[PDB]
Amino acid sequence: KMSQLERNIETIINTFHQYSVKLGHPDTLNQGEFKELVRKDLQNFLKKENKNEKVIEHIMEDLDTNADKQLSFEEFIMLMARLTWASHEKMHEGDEGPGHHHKPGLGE
Amino acid sequence: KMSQLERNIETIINTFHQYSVKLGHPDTLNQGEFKELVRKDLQNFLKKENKNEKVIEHIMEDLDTNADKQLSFEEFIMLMARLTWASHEKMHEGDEGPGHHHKPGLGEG
Amino acid sequence: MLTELEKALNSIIDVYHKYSLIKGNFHAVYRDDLKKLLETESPQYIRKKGADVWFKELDINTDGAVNFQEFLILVIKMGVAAHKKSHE
Amino acid sequence: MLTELEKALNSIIDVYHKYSLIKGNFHAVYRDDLKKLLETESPQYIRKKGADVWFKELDINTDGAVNFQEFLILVIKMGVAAHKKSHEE
Ligand SMILES: [Ca+2]
Ligand SMILES: [Ca+2]
Ligand SMILES: [Ca+2]
Ligand SMILES: [Ca+2]
Ligand SMILES: [Mn+2]
Ligand SMILES: [Mn+2]
Ligand code: NA
Ligand code: NA
Ligand code: NA
Ligand code: NA
Repeated sequence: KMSQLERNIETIINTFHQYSVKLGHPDTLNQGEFKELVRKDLQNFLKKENKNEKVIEHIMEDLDTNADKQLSFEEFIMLMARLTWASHEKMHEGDEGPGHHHKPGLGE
Repeated sequence: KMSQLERNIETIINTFHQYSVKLGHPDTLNQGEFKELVRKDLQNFLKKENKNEKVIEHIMEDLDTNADKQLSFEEFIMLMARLTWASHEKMHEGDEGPGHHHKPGLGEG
Repeated sequence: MLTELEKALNSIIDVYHKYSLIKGNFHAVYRDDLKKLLETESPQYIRKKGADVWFKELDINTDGAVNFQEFLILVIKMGVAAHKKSHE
Repeated sequence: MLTELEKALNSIIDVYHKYSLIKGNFHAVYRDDLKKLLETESPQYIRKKGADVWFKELDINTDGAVNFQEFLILVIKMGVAAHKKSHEE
């Protein structure tokens, strides 16, 4: 079984984990690993942000709630929620109606 | 005796109320009153959207969660939260750091 | 072409709309719609809390529906709980 | 010049940063910071929920702090609560 939503969440978890498990604490990302995840797995959603390393660094500093220079999964999932939000907003940018329709989302 | 936050919330409530009491149900906004509030009290935050009567109509339809063609205060305050978020987002638009700094917000201000 | 991670996030948007487009407001999941969502999309340890309890928790502005932003609260909470349980 | 309403919304941003810029992450209000926020910014009928209770409700991703979007949950709830009480005499 496993629902669409559960599969989706597993993807998020497994994508994080593949980077986090490599070095140091196995369930946190360091700055280079975060930059790598963003460069590879968010190459479309964060295309323009990827062009500026300082922007990406500021994004990480923002998510790093406990300020220990690492990203936990709890800190990271806020980024996922923000991009999901931004993609849906893009789907409705300049929406005039009537009824419900989605334009292309982020990275499209 | 009121805190800064309490005052800001009072401002949202009293601005909503000034329009909701005019016609129909005294505690909901119809489309006419909603358009008036947006064109007047959000003339800067929603300057681009105020050009378009259709866009303002769609915003209200989106906010109208119980689908009765009017906006309760509960429905309305989501627009307030969205614009507050959007203003803060704009203050951080293209932020490279270092440290924490705000640029001007929505409607440049 | 979007990445697997990106497609998951867009699929999360699709999940919401399977329930929000049933009736009324297109970005409103009403209490009965949330029950359907939870029974269908969420694991037992999430449904265990109860549909009515989840609705009370998610309906932040108490307007009788879960909009998309409120739905993302549930996604965040499920994500954290699932990561916690794949840890053991 | 921004309207009174627009100024109210930017002032809500200002209120958050009075507590978030105390220490640590610039968009993180920690448990002690929130207790300070609640005691200074909210009425007793909000504070009576309990500072620890509010924190658990607002910390959606359970990362130990309230960020700006989590803070807006509190703002919304305060707004709805306030509008409700101003309809009661
Ligand atoms: Ca951290
Ligand atoms: Ca309504
Ligand atoms: Ca709601
Ligand atoms: Ca948090
Ligand atoms: Mn939609
Ligand atoms: Mn800020
Ligand atoms: Na690691
Ligand atoms: Na009215
Ligand atoms: Na609906
Ligand atoms: Na802080």
